[PDB]
Amino acid sequence: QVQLVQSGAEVKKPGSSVKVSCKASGGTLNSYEITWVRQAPGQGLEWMGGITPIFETTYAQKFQGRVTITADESTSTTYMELSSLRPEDTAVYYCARDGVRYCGGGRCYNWFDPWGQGTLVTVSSASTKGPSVFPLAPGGTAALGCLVKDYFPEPVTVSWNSGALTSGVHTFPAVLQSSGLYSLSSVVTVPSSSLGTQTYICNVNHKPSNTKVDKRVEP
Amino acid sequence: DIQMTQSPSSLSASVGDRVTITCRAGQNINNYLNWYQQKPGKAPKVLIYAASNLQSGVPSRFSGSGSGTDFTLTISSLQPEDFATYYCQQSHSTVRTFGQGTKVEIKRTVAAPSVFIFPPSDEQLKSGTASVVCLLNNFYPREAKVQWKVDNALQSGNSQESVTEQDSKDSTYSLSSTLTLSKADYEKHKVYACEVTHQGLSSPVTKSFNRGE
Repeated sequence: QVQLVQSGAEVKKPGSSVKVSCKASGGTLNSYEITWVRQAPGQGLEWMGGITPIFETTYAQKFQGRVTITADESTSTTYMELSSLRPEDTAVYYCARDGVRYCGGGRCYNWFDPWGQGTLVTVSSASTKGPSVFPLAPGGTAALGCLVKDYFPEPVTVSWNSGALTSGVHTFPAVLQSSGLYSLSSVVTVPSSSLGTQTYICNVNHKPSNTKVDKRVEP
Repeated sequence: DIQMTQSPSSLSASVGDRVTITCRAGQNINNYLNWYQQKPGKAPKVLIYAASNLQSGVPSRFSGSGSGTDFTLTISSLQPEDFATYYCQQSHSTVRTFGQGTKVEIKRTVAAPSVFIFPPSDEQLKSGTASVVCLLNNFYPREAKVQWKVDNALQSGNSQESVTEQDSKDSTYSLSSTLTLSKADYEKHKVYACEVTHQGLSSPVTKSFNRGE
């Protein structure tokens, strides 16, 4: 099953250009109909443009030439470049395959599947900054967690024990502090009898700053 | 170019209810119409193709109909995991276009929060700042009042909240409240308390600790 993997999140200064990559692997074809869609925070999906298996491009007029999709067949990679960035361009950028998946009634039907994992592009002149990670230390049910403070830009991901612990986890949406930096907590409820026996580690990843931190949370 | 108009922009219904969402195209698009489901933090997933066909693996409570300009997505018996935003998308023209989306929210019975308080870590205090964290876990409805008291002094303007999206299994929310102080100010007081008011609690619940103790 083909899978699409995108480049990581980054902050870009207003006026600059961003280039997001989409790498395909695992399918049977050498090139695909790739489309690009974006989603600004709290907004809908907005289609941007697409490229065919023989590298013909189509762009929504609304972008006014600011979007360019190119292909590198040697690496099975598609690039979307969005130029003259303004803060309204802050959004998750998605690639997807938009291939013909079904024909019936004399017609053929395209749809988006699979999707890339998305790339959050933050348009801002603030600098990247990695997070500090502090523990939220814990009869019946206990709560424990990790406080992930003072990073920029979004996003941060948090897992517990590498993702082996998912039940009872709540990773809160980030909040923008008045310092201009983001903060967030991830918590998990566990049996209180497990404390001091079971190890709990939060894995914090801020790809924009290449920060991968683990924090053991003990009582 | 082909404008899609989706309505309503949001709805809420109880488990088991029938839910209907509408998509209107600005021009005839025959049956070149897809519906996607997007859950929080995820890419959208196709549910319906060619207006009325279920993607394999999708439960049969979903259906679609329409040909021409008017299309509907129907959930015959809403389930908690159906909490999501739904989008229509036309594939008639090479320039693809999306409807604005419909957010589907789940009504459930009242559930009281479990309340937890966390003092700042000794590591954070070395850096000069104290974060005190109050957790409200697995409650419904989302409306809740969280008040910080320091030595029984009601705090104002020094805390921020975060609230999760509805849980895909039990349709509850969780919320955090973070009180942020200087190390200096934090060490001038002893009692740290967050007090919680919620429809599922007969009287407010207070969790507190004493600095150091």
